[PDB]
Amino acid sequence: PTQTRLTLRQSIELGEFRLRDVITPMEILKLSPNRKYLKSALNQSTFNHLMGET
Amino acid sequence: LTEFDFILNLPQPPLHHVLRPLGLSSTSWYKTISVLNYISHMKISDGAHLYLAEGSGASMSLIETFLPGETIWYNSLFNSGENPPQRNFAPLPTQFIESVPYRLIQAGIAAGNGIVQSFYPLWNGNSDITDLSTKTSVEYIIHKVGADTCALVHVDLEGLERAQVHALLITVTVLKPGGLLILKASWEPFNRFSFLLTVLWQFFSTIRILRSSYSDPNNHEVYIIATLAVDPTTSSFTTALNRARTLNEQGFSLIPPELVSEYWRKRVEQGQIIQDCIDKVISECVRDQYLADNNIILQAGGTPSTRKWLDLPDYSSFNELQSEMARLITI
Repeated sequence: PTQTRLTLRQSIELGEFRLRDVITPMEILKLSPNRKYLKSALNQSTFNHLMGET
Repeated sequence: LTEFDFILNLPQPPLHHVLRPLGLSSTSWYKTISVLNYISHMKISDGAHLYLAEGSGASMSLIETFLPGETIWYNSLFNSGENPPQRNFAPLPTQFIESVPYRLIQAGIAAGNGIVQSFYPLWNGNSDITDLSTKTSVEYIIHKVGADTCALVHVDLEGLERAQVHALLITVTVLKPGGLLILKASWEPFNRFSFLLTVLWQFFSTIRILRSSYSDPNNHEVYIIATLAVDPTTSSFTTALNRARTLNEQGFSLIPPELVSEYWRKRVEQGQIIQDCIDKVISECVRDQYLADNNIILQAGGTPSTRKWLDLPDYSSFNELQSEMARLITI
């Protein structure tokens, strides 16, 4: 969609590729099969930590 | 078709590369397309062609397909030190080798002129020989191509430096009378531009300045289109250089102010138009834009290289795309 296309262009212009623009952690959890990974509060917290700008 | 290029007869993101949707590695043929629109009328096919610092040889390929020469002397900076272990690779333009001219050379078919192109790289084994700033490189290049043997010389040395003046007097020595030089100048250091224009004007006639419609809209790039003056009574190159220093440090630049104003007036509008074109191409993502330019590339032997670098599938839905990384990241 043109909105995420625009925000990806903006992100690339400064010279970085932020992962959150293409797909969000809630989308990752929703669109992926349920597994033991990404099931515990600590596991979800560290997934979001590794999922953001880091 | 991009016909926003203009001729003057005398720290930013590389967004402009989106308008270059064809070609493995370098794509300077896009900057060459605007040059062809003015050099195709005249005759440069006869005589040899010389390409200084051509690198990937993309411009060389696309010039060769439509403007074919008998002998072609590739030249770019390369040392054997960076070869992969147990390999003895010569400097070979990886874009020119897969192009139409070399593919037709290797299998023996004649070119458009009926004479099979003879492609000899200027390489005997010395790294200083590929570096034009050394005097040995100048002497060897002049030796092999032979003085008064070629008609077109394509110098694309990026931005006077020793290598530029060395490339200049390589051409002056080797061009046939009436031959053509295309030079990759740069307008932003205007003092260097005035120096270059004066020294070239001493021994070239019909000096034309052309800004490529496909060049970057921020680099003030100019492709000099000049012809070697017939019957050149110039004493030598050093006199031209020294005298150019005088004019540069004693009087106004040879470029008229009206031409500078014209260049700036056309440059601002060309940059704005090209920026809008790039912005529209990125946003709308219309599949078919400027088909003639890419058709020229296809005739030259260029192919879309995204097929091999991007082997990923083409999902028909955005939900499936997101789902694909939902699997990838979680796995």
